[PDB]
Amino acid sequence: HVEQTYLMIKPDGIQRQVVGEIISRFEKRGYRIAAMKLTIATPAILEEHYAEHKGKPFLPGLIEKMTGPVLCMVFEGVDVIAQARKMMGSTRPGEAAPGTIRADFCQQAGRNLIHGSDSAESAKREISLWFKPEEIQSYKLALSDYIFE
Amino acid sequence: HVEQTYLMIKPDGIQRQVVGEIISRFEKRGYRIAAMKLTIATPAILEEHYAEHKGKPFLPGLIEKMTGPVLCMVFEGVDVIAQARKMMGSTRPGEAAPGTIRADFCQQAGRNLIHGSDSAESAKREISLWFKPEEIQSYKLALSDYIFE
Amino acid sequence: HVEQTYLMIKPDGIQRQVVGEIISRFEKRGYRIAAMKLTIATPAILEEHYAEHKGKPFLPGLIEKMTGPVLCMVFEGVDVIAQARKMMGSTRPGEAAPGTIRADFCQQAGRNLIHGSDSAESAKREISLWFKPEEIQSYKLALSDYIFE
Ligand SMILES: Nc1ccn([C@@H]2O[C@H](COP(=O)(O)OP(=O)(O)OP(=O)(O)O)[C@@H](O)[C@H]2O)c(=O)n1
Ligand SMILES: Nc1ccn([C@@H]2O[C@H](COP(=O)(O)OP(=O)(O)O)[C@@H](O)[C@H]2O)c(=O)n1
Ligand SMILES: [Mg+2]
Ligand SMILES: [Mg+2]
Repeated sequence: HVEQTYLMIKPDGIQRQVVGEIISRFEKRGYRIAAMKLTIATPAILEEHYAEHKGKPFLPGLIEKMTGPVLCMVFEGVDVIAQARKMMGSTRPGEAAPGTIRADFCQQAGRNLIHGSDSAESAKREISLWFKPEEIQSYKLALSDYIFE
Repeated sequence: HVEQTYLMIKPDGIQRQVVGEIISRFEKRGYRIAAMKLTIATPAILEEHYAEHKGKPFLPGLIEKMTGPVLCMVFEGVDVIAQARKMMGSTRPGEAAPGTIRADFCQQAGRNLIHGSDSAESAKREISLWFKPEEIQSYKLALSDYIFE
Repeated sequence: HVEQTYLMIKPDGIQRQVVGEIISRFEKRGYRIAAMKLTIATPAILEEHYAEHKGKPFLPGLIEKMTGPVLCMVFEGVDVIAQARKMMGSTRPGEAAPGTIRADFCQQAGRNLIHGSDSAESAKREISLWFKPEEIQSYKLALSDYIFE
């Protein structure tokens, strides 16, 4: 039984030119790319993405940091919502475990490279916000017999 | 004092073509390759390898998954039995620490890439099962003065 | 607010020819190279570097192991003194977390590849011991807007 999570490379990931390295970390576990699109995030869409934080003092600067090119992605795998969170590491890179993306690449929470859904409910909401259903692709990985038990 | 451990790349490591990457992780610590052999594991040898699991319900499916090409290896180093276990990570890749082999490459326990001896006694037994003494090679690493205190 | 830490690649890092790999790990987080110098450490400077172990029985052998080529470095970043220590891992490689330099490269404390300052006071002292002020270079990373919040 597999699930799907929303992962988004933030403008710092694009500008630091580590997009390929990020994708490779998820491919390495046999996670399937179900969707992928480069766009430029805008305030209206970011207000919806960060709807839980409406009105909080840090939101305007957060939206400013996130207004830029992003790579929208959907990855599929066993327990991938929780596992992708573990792979990204703590929101604050200084607290993230060695071997995680944020510990290996970043310094501060406001520039922490990547977003991933924090729950099944958020994954559904975020995939619906950033992708059209046309953009989610169904296919099977040829190495499935050696990835899944 | 160094010791020797038995490490075996399972059929998923062969088929996903990550043999070299696995070997590089152990070489990176200055662990010495003392033996190495590609073979195809068969039910009779796997029954002996997994003798501790005799009679258990999951053993038939385990033998099925393991029937395939494997790379038998012996690595030598300080505390290498316990250290190789640490580097492999938890049996369940989803529970394994970031930076370990199973966390970095895998999703499920039944396809977790690699076996390693879990004790001095099992290392002795496993090395003897898969290798004849004439297959174990003794030489000294040229960088020993910079690896060992 | 950034700080500076003293990091030194020990003779084993030079001789095992992993200098570039070590530097890349710190560059990967957006830490700035503020100083760098290859030298051959002398007992005189090492006795001051290790002044805290004066009178201990292991000090003569520690100085012996360190009398050799070293790469002196200063890196700058947010919380970089503590973060660089986390990236290095525990003094004993066997106790270090996977994904740290010592766990990924080393076996024993006496050959643990790299030194890093352990506190603000020790960083200030160590930078002054190994570098003249004219050797510390001030410049801004072009990617600063995408590294710092
Ligand atoms: N409930 C179980 C028990 C075992 N296994 C499989 O059987 C192997 C051996 O189980 P065990 O010896 O308990 O785990 P490890 O020591 O991690 O395995 P290995 O000896 O292969 O390193 C596991 O690695 C896993 O592939 C499984 O899929 N489900
Ligand atoms: N018990 C010890 C303590 C230190 N050492 C060595 O001496 C160095 C300095 O010791 P330390 O306690 O200040 O540890 P670090 O801060 O260097 O990690 C270590 O990095 C090791 O090379 C050792 O080999 N055994
Ligand atoms: Mg076992
Ligand atoms: Mg110290």
